[PDB]
Amino acid sequence: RKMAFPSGKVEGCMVQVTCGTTTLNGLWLDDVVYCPRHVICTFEDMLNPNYEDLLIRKSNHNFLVQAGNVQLRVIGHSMQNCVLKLKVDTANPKTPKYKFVRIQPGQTFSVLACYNGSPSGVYQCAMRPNFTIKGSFLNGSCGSVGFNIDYDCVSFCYMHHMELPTGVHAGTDLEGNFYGPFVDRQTAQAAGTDTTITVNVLAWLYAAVINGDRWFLNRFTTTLNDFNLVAMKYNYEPLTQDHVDILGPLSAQTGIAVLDMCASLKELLQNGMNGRTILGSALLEDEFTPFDVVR
Amino acid sequence: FRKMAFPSGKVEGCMVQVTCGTTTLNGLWLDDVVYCPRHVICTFEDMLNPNYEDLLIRKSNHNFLVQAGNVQLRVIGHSMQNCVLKLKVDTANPKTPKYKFVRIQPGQTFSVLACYNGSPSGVYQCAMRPNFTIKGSFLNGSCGSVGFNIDYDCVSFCYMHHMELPTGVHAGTDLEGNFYGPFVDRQTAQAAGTDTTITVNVLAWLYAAVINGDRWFLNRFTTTLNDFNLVAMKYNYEPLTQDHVDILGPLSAQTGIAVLDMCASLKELLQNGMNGRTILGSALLEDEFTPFDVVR
Ligand SMILES: CC(C)(C)[C@H](NC(=O)C(F)(F)F)C(=O)N1C[C@H]2[C@@H]([C@H]1C(=O)N[C@H](C=N)C[C@@H]1CCNC1=O)C2(C)C
Ligand SMILES: CC(C)(C)[C@H](NC(=O)C(F)(F)F)C(=O)N1C[C@H]2[C@@H]([C@H]1C(=O)N[C@H](C=N)C[C@@H]1CCNC1=O)C2(C)C
Repeated sequence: RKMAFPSGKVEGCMVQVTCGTTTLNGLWLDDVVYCPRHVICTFEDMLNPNYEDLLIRKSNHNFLVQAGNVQLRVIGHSMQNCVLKLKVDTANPKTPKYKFVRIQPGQTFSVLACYNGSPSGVYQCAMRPNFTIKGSFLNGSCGSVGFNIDYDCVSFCYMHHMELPTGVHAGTDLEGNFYGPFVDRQTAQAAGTDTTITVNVLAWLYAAVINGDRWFLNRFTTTLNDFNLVAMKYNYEPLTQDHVDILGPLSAQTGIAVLDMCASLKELLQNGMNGRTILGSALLEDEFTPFDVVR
Repeated sequence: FRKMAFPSGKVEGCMVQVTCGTTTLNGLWLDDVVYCPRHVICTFEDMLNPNYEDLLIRKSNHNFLVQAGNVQLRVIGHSMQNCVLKLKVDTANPKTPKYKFVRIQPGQTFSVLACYNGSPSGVYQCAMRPNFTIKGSFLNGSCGSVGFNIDYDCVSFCYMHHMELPTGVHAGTDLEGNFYGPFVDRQTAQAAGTDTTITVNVLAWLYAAVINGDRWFLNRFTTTLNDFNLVAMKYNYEPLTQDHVDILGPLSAQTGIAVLDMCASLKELLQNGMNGRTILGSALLEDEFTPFDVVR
């Protein structure tokens, strides 16, 4: 199963931020609430917001921050890229051990979808090669965050800002820098063409070998370049030498050389599954990383 | 449309580690009682044919080591209720949520908090299969992991994990120790029955596809409960009941597609196949969303 991380450590950080008539979620860590800067927009500002002008007109008391039933007093504010940082007078007693990290396409994380500062659901995600997320976000979901948890340390990697016309989602890291070529502005924007994460499919095939299945193996091999020439005809990401190195330990563990597994994937794309499933799917799954597979 | 689990925090604060001799698993700590599978009192030899009454009479409180993180909880009483062991402990859990023990029906969904060594590892959303198994991911030491639903404030515990069947699917009990399915907590040959697809859930997920963008599968045709159920029997789909039709009413009202109309869509989807056409994204027809789930 594609598992999300247990969400408790993040649930204790979610709050509600309202400015004017706009309400969204904030992330309360220590004495700072992080939230998307378009909370300071009215709907007449969405098309062409001048955020520096909108923000200089705000005072601390314009920001209503609510953690459950308690209002938090905002005592300062600043803007870092596309996020607003609200200094509050109380440090969150539920702040976990945490860091901010920027992820790269192909990497996975869990999303805690929230509305009105209250958590609604959690699911596991991958950042697509085109820097979008295939999320489940509705109105009021901004400021929901993505995260990993390693040894009780929560690494925040994503904050939600918008939905693109194909139904996919775009946001920032926790320093307010967008993933991909998007802007927090309601103007015509489109996700680039989305490709399958090849190194993740290969890792997952290795996962199936470690488990019971071998039905999809074959006796062929391939050069790296012949693999890429074929796979790109199926909208698969090109496989780099870094990707090959990364699979090395799984190759070691199964005794199947990386380019032999590449030959298997080539044949799977050519043939489909013929009514079979790998692990539990009838799809070539690309939201498990090689790092995930060892764990 | 993602298959989302409930936020797990209220449950994470209840997970403890329970060790009896050389056997270690997970326990659920609520107020001053720890609940866990009774086979924790078994050696990896008792498991073959245990007499649980006998093994429990031979146990004392000092046979049970319970650990909530860094803290050892002192067991001051033990009893058994069906297939679960109840260890009364020194201390009430200060993190006990509002909670209820409930028994669910095949086809209903819940979230699982997978745990190892009393420590939560991950969370995911499940359905109780018609053959009463769970298609989970559970490894050695996962026993005592629980499944749950949350309504507002209240945690409804519905599943406790006990075993893995040879198909790689899973079987457990409700919180009162009653098994789901024709299984026993004994290491002997048992097998999952022939499974089926949860028809009312597929229909719900098609309504979600309509609510969302996808409408290609819609057609002018309709069917009967009787005609559909013989299509169902042929394809290992759970038979569709008049109660299923009724609870799909909200979605039939919301989208304008009557259930026997959507059944014609489902019937044709199960014969044309899907024509390399995708629905939400799935190649197959998803049956792990309830009508309730889709409404929410
Ligand atoms: C989809 C919409 C056409 C409305 C617009 N999209 C584009 O402008 C784009 F196409 F360019 F991306 C859009 O998302 N926004 C408009 C406006 C913000 C944002 C927004 O409303 N954010 C949400 C947070 N509570 C969550 C969204 C709502 C629906 N589902 C989500 O995830 C800003 C980009 C400042
Ligand atoms: C799979 C195994 C052959 C070991 C056996 N299965 C069957 O005996 C059956 F086929 F009959 F079901 C089985 O599960 N057990 C043997 C024995 C308990 C149990 C058990 O070890 N439970 C684990 C709890 N930590 C979780 C399991 C472990 C691996 N993955 C899981 O989920 C009892 C039924 C008393």
